[PDB]
Amino acid sequence: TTYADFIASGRTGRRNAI
Amino acid sequence: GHMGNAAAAKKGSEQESVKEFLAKAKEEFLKKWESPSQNTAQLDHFDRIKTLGTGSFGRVMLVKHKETGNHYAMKILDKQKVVKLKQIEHTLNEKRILQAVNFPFLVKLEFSFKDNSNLYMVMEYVPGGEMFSHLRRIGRFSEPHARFYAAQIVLTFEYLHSLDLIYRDLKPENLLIDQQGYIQVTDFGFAKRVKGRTWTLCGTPEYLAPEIILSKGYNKAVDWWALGVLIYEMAAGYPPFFADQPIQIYEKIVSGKVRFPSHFSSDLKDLLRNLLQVDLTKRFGNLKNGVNDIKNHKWFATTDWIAIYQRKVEAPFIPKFKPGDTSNFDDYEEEEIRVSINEKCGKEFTEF
Ligand SMILES: N#Cc1cc(-c2cccc([C@@H]3CNCCO3)c2)ccc1N
Repeated sequence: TTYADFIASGRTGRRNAI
Repeated sequence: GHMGNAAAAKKGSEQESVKEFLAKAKEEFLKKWESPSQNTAQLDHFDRIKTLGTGSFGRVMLVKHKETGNHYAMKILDKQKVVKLKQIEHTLNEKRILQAVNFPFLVKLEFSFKDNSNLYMVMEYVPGGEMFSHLRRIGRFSEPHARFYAAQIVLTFEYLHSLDLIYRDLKPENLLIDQQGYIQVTDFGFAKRVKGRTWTLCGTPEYLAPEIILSKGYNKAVDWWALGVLIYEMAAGYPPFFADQPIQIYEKIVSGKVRFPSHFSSDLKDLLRNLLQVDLTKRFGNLKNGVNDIKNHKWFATTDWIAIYQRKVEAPFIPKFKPGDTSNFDDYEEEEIRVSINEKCGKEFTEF
């Protein structure tokens, strides 16, 4: 599912700017 | 047509009143922009309590003003580290913006000052912490709840853009919730005065507009793209474009394809397709009718813009009130604040 794909991305925490 | 005479006259009058408000707000901004405030407190006016956030060039701490007992959030920047990391212009610009703007959803700089070692910006303390934490905890916000926050961002960007400021930093991590449930925007490190175009690659991968990724000159329409990303992430619980690595995120952003959860209303999907529009000649916020294409969209039909501005709408969510409670911020190791006997980098920071 999309939610599972989100978890799998490893990008569920606070995201840094470039 | 869509409106009878009474409704059309009311809408026209409201839109003309916005123009009148913004013209006055620009005049006030420009006076402070040209004559910034400096040196309005000193370090020994405050007791340090606890760290609320940390970064490469400094930290934000909860402090208490010794005489009033009021709590504030104090951003501390090490002058030598700012120079080393090439952030002089960003640091000076952030303070100059903060002392010049005035809007109910933009954090207020109460004091600023510097000493031999550091720069200090003393801002309002916003005890509800970041939207990010609440969103990840609750999972997603219902559409009315997302809309309440989105309306505040719309008005804030309408204000900032009237001043020729592009924001460039929108994401849940950068939105704080106050004790009345309203949003506070705090970080102006990427904001820039831009009447036309600019070119810097800056922002956060999930929130970057296609034209930034494609190394084009770009304008304030990148903030309207980012609004679309924010609304999507508030209402879904995850952003529209994600992947394990930024390059795969960028491929999705530029593709012109976005997919929606089945619980999104048709009105929401229509708004998002118009905000997350790769073609700049079609993106809402970038057309002849400007911000009005967004404010007059069906998804916002129940939004009383003036009542939001006046903070008269009951918020959908009030963070747990525990006045110096730090529960809605993360825990960090406490490092000392050392001030040298010798002034460092005085010339670089004259304007601060
Ligand atoms: N209250 C209050 C308050 C808090 C911050 C702040 C707290 C945590 C992290 C950060 C920075 C910048 N955005 C997210 C990345 O790290 C800022 C900034 C101003 C404030 N007036």
